[PDB]
Amino acid sequence: FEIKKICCIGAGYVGGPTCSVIRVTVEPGLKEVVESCRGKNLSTNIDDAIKELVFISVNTPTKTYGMGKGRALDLKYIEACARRIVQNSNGYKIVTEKSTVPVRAAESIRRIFDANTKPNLQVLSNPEFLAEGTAIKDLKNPDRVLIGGDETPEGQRAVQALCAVYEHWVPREKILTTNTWSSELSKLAANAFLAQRISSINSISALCEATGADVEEVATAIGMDQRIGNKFLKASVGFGGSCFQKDVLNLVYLCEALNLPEVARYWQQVIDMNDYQRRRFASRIIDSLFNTVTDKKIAILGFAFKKDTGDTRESSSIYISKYLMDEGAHLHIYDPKVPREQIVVDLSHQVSRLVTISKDPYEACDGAHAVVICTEWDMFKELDYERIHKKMLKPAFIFDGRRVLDGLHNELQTIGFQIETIGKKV
Amino acid sequence: MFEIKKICCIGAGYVGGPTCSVIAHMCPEIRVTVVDVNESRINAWNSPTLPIYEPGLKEVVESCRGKNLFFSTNIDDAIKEADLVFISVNTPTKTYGMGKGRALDLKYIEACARRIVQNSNGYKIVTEKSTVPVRAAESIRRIFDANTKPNLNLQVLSNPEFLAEGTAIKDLKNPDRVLIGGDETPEGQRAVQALCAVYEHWVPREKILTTNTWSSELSKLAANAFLAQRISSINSISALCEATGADVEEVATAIGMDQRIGNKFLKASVGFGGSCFQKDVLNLVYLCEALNLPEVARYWQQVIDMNDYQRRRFASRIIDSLFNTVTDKKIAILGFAFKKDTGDTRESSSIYISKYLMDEGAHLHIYDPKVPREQIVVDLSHDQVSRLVTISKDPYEACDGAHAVVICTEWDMFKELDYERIHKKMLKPAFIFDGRRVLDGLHNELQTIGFQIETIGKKV
Amino acid sequence: MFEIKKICCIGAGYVGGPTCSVIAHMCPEIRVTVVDVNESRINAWNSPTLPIYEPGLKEVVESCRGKNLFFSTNIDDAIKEADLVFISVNTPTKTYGMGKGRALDLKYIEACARRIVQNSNGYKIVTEKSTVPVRAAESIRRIFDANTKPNLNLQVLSNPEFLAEGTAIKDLKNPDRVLIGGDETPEGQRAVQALCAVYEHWVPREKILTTNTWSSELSKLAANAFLAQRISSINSISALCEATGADVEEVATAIGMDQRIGNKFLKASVGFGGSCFQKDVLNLVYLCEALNLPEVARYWQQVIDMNDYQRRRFASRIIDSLFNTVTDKKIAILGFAFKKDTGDTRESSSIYISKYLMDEGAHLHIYDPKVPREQIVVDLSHDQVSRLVTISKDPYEACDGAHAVVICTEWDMFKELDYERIHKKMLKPAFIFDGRRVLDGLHNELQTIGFQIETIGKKV
Ligand SMILES: NC(=O)c1ccc[n+]([C@@H]2O[C@H](COP(=O)([O-])OP(=O)(O)OC[C@H]3O[C@@H](n4cnc5c(N)ncnc54)[C@H](O)[C@@H]3O)[C@@H](O)[C@H]2O)c1
Ligand SMILES: NC(=O)c1ccc[n+]([C@@H]2O[C@H](COP(=O)([O-])OP(=O)(O)OC[C@H]3O[C@@H](n4cnc5c(N)ncnc54)[C@H](O)[C@@H]3O)[C@@H](O)[C@H]2O)c1
Ligand SMILES: NC(=O)c1ccc[n+]([C@@H]2O[C@H](COP(=O)([O-])OP(=O)(O)OC[C@H]3O[C@@H](n4cnc5c(N)ncnc54)[C@H](O)[C@@H]3O)[C@@H](O)[C@H]2O)c1
Ligand SMILES: O=c1ccn([C@@H]2O[C@H](COP(=O)(O)OP(=O)(O)O[C@H]3O[C@H](CO)[C@@H](O)[C@H](O)[C@H]3O)[C@@H](O)[C@H]2O)c(=O)[nH]1
Ligand SMILES: O=c1ccn([C@@H]2O[C@H](COP(=O)(O)OP(=O)(O)O[C@H]3O[C@H](CO)[C@@H](O)[C@H](O)[C@H]3O)[C@@H](O)[C@H]2O)c(=O)[nH]1
Ligand SMILES: O=c1ccn([C@@H]2O[C@H](COP(=O)(O)OP(=O)(O)O[C@H]3O[C@H](CO)[C@@H](O)[C@H](O)[C@H]3O)[C@@H](O)[C@H]2O)c(=O)[nH]1
Ligand SMILES: [Cl-]
Ligand SMILES: [Cl-]
Ligand SMILES: [Cl-]
Repeated sequence: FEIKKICCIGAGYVGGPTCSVIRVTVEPGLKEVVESCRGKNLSTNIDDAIKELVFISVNTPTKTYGMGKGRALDLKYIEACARRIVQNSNGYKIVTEKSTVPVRAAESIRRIFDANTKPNLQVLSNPEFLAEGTAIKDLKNPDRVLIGGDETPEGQRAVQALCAVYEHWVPREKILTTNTWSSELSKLAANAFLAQRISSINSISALCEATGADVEEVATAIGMDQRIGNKFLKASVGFGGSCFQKDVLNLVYLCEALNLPEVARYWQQVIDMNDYQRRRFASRIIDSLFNTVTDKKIAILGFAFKKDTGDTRESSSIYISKYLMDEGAHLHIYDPKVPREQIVVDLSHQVSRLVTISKDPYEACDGAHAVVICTEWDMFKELDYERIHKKMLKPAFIFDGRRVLDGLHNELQTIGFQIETIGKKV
Repeated sequence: MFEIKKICCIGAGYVGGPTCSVIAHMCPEIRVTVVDVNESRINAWNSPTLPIYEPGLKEVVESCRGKNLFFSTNIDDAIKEADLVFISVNTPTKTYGMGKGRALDLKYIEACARRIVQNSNGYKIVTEKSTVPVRAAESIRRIFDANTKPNLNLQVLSNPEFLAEGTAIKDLKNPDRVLIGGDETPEGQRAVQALCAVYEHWVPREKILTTNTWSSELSKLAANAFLAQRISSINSISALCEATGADVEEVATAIGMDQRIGNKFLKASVGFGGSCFQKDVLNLVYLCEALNLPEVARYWQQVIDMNDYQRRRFASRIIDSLFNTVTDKKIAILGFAFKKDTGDTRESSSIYISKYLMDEGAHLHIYDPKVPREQIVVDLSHDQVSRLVTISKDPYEACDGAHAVVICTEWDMFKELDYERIHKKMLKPAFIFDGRRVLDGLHNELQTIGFQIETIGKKV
Repeated sequence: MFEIKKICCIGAGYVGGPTCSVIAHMCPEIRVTVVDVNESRINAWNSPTLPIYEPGLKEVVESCRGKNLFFSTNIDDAIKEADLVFISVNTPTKTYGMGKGRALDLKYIEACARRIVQNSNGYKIVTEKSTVPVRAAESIRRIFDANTKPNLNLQVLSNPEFLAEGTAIKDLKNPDRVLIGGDETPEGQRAVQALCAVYEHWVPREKILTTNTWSSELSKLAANAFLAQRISSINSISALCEATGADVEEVATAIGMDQRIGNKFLKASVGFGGSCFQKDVLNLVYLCEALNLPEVARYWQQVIDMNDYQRRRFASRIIDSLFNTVTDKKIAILGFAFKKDTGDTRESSSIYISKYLMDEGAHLHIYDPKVPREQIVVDLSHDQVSRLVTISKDPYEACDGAHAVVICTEWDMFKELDYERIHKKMLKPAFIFDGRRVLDGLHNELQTIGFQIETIGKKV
């Protein structure tokens, strides 16, 4: 068999870029690749696209209701696709799961297809591993491509059909084929391992503040062991993004459902440590400002969950801001890329009384008691802090939640700042 | 401006011996004296049979023993003459009192500090090489300052060791990094830079990391904790794989191909062993509680709880598969060392799996190709060992008339055994419990032979 | 030898007013200016009717107001010319955020410190008189140092107040002790001695206690906690008495005759009230948690828990005695102030007893001979107050047709009521719940009348 026509249900943060990179019917450099394929081999006419490989790339948010609230994934969008696919299909076609789903979700899709059969739909798993802000580079040269299918003669042929698609630009040795369940579980486990590195280095940062060690020195020493590696060891106010907390909590929920309470509380610590890192950072700001920040002006420099993006989902800036808002602080928030309308939505259910969105950092720091850096934007390293200090109330504080001002502490102390950062004793 | 010409190392053990032997091999113009109180251990270093077995160690000592490397019992004289003093004594877990089973016993470290400052005059650099709790150098600096002399300048540095068992000479000659910690003071940097010059004889400068004293001490603890956390994490996944139909080896491969995660230390097992992983993680946990960091303490405690859970559930799997009773049943234990290609049994998972089965009254026949039988007898004691434990001479003796074969160590020979022969003389039904994934790919044959084979991270 | 000649006090409330009035009365050659942002309160000090009532206070102000005692709204000038600045502003319990219900809100203190260091030049002594958390003076010193000027020398002292309601003038003129805390430095000791000289005009030298700044702040909190602990301890005994047949009044007398224990503050009650006991104990508990002293925190938490338990069990006793339902029943609440001879109701046990009975749907008729009716409505509000709460203007109206009479405040008139008249118009059986032991000695006469009389610390 040879795949010649590909359909992708879901043109969002994932479905769009993946298919942009065979008649395929559905970030820096993304606008360039689409323009080279739109019209030759690259609509809302969903049924005909199905009726002529089908990628499922719809959202799977954490359930905010009912049983499993705040932990389980909501599969209602996935099932809607599966019903619509089997309605419009005859013959052979390959349905491929790309959304991040719980383990054994493909069994549900196969149940729907078999119960609505006609006088041959193969289900595969193909998770996504791109990271926001670097998606195009990750899609062009991925670390690995993961494809899962059943270990039957019918299933193994569907795997090879999808492998042939990726082999046009992915080396054969970078394409890993496993069973359906191992593929789904690997996506969840991969994100848990990444988040665990951040929570582990953040746990060390608390130890450093109490011992006089430095988390940047410790991370470097840890990272030079090639069995550990030097990636994802940057201590921070807490990891954000739309997938780390969601996938770990889903993993925890899956373990509780499968009667693995030891495994559930093992991975629960990744989330608990991240929450503790946020709460103690907020309490440090509040304590340094003499235990009261009512009507005090505080500058929030950085609102995105990481640099070089406008995404704010589960950003630590949201939680740090809400902690200070509960104390009645006057927040002046600047982010060079996050839309100002988004900041208002994130801090909403108080926003009118306490939250002001500044158009430049110097406006936000004018007359403020403290500067709180939550995002590692490169521009924060280059601000004129002697100018900022002149218009700040005294004493003036800088709370660096990202280690971006390292090496600048002596100058900032000479200017008159009390500078505090994560993983460094005050 | 200073140059270290004479080195003394207090402690001629697994660390002091090989580290100083390698330092002498790369530094011909520097005398290295390794001292110890143990008289028999010192003479064994000057014997043809070295007290510790390390591949390549015997040849390195013999090329320097006599030139610039020496072993001796004269601790006071070696300290008097040295420009650099290594503290490489043991720091065992306290088995008593406050912090029992978690905190480190610093009595040997303090004895060194007392003996050093007494037999010392002038300028000397004292370097912590043993695994010590964070801020232990502060205690050493207090002992030196409270027993000072005119024109006595003792500088304290931290220089932890990261060698592993079986590849120490390989690790010492080509380290991933050399870690040195000292003060920010002018005296501190000069002592740090003097020790850098020693390592620069064979370690590139980009691989020599200098930090403050506390970061150095904590990094040794944190490094071992991060490594053990990877094993417990992949072991937690192995439990998930067994309950979902996934395979932990396939999942580990998929995870490890992310270059931010890396593909090392993802081999699921019945549980990690060795003399330092559980010891350093628990010490980390104890330090956090003492510093009022309960969140950090219970975070790293999960690494130990997961390792313990992996062991217990494996023993429960054996008992449950054997019709919920193993009383008076013969069970073969293949592998007793905590890893392959060694005779070390410290904190080996085989000890705990055996004790679980011994508590049920099972008749264990234990075979290990490298571990001495007297060590196994000591490990399973506090009798019970006489009634239940038999140490076999080859795997076929241990499997003769047994209900199950339990593989706990990844010895390569276990993969190459005659299982048709073992199956014929085993009681039926015959079980294989693979706690190391060493029999992967052999499941079809073993099942065709008639075995019920069960392994970690694979649905039965 | 520095000499304090002009005193400014920021805060003309219950503390700042009387304390400065007494200082002016006893120190005729010292100018005393009490300032405040509330103009209606400042004018009330200058009017022939004071804002706060204390016996003998009206005579003190009228004897000084115009000579050396002044009440102005010009805060900046009073700070400018003062040698000593009292901070006597409110420090309420935080009702929001971290530490809600336990920590103190320091925003008013900080407002003073910033305004002082802006309107100050030269040498000035700044004195904490408000009840502040421990190390609050460290925060004031940071504001002063971070906003320093040339020739600006601000010294920070602690000087808490211990006056009680009803005896403020007596306590200020003849205090058990005057407590002054300052830094143990020559600059601090000089500032301490200058403030002692002011009090030395009428306080014996041995009654003026000088400590470090932190001991002074902590002593204010601990003193109130010790007093509240005596009440909770004797209240805990009252529960034991009810279950054993002992009498809490006999036990308290027997305990109190030990001169090491003393006979003060051993009067069992439905629970202590007032604006400072619960707030200072809870603040102490919060301080111990922030400093990682959980044993000390739960030790002092027991004072509050026992006070809450004494209240809840008294309410449950009323409900249980009334055949387990009080829905739509008329209940008379005699006494709403937190103690007799005052109209203050802050944290009054009557508030909590009333809310418990309101949650059951009882019809409360509340009488207090001094509390304004509008205050009672505010205290019992969040509706529920309109349906259930009636404010009577004499006790007999409140007891007319009621099932029970609940005495929560020890007003002397409640002992002198006509209980035969009350019994005739009460529903039967008629109950009296004495939460203050005010009807002691009347139990036989009340039982003969037909009442079921129940009181704290006496078996029924
Ligand atoms: N960095 C990342 O964002 C990323 C990377 C890897 C994996 N993932 C996973 O990939 C999935 C895609 O999420 P996303 O971030 O791209 O969100 P998204 O914005 O793409 O949301 C899915 C969108 O699909 C559209 N859609 C089209 N047809 C639909 C249908 N029939 N039913 C429902 N929706 C339909 C909807 O408009 C919806 O907003 C998630 O499960 C996510 O966890 C995300
Ligand atoms: N793989 C490893 O075992 C390894 C790896 C890195 C670091 N470390 C750490 O290095 C340290 C050294 O461990 P080891 O395995 O070499 O221990 P060891 O048991 O070999 O002890 C070292 C030697 O010190 C001697 N000694 C003790 N007190 C002495 C004193 N007062 N004077 C003279 N000699 C004295 C002992 O007799 C012993 O022979 C430990 O704290 C360990 O945690 C171990
Ligand atoms: N018996 C007692 O009530 C008593 C006994 C000892 C200690 N204390 C403590 O004394 C303190 C004051 O108690 P109080 O009952 O007198 O309070 P209060 O509310 O009666 O008086 C405080 C006064 O300060 C004024 N004020 C507040 N902030 C100001 C500012 N920035 N500038 C100028 N004026 C300002 C207010 O308007 C008010 O008139 C509290 O901390 C209390 O705990 C109380
Ligand atoms: O050393 C680090 C690395 C990251 N972070 C933070 O962790 C969060 C996640 O960062 P990153 O992983 O780059 O962002 P994502 O876009 O969420 O990418 C993750 O989530 C994707 C969706 O599941 C996966 O495909 C990717 O592999 C995985 O990296 C951000 O708030 C970062 O600031 C740290 O605090 N320290
Ligand atoms: O993927 C893996 C890797 C290791 N292990 C187990 O982990 C334990 C320890 O393995 P290893 O790291 O080789 O042991 P050691 O030889 O004691 O070395 C460790 O302990 C030393 C003592 O501190 C450190 O210096 C080294 O850096 C550190 O690797 C053994 O029981 C292994 O079976 C696994 O189960 N899975
Ligand atoms: O044996 C006793 C003594 C008192 N109380 C109760 O305790 C509370 C407090 O009474 P009291 O101490 O006289 O009232 P306050 O006017 O608040 O005075 C206290 O609170 C002040 C701070 O506000 C301190 O300065 C005083 O020293 C301290 O007595 C009231 O509800 C009393 O009914 C009892 O129940 N039993
Ligand atoms: Cl230090
Ligand atoms: Cl203990
Ligand atoms: Cl299956």
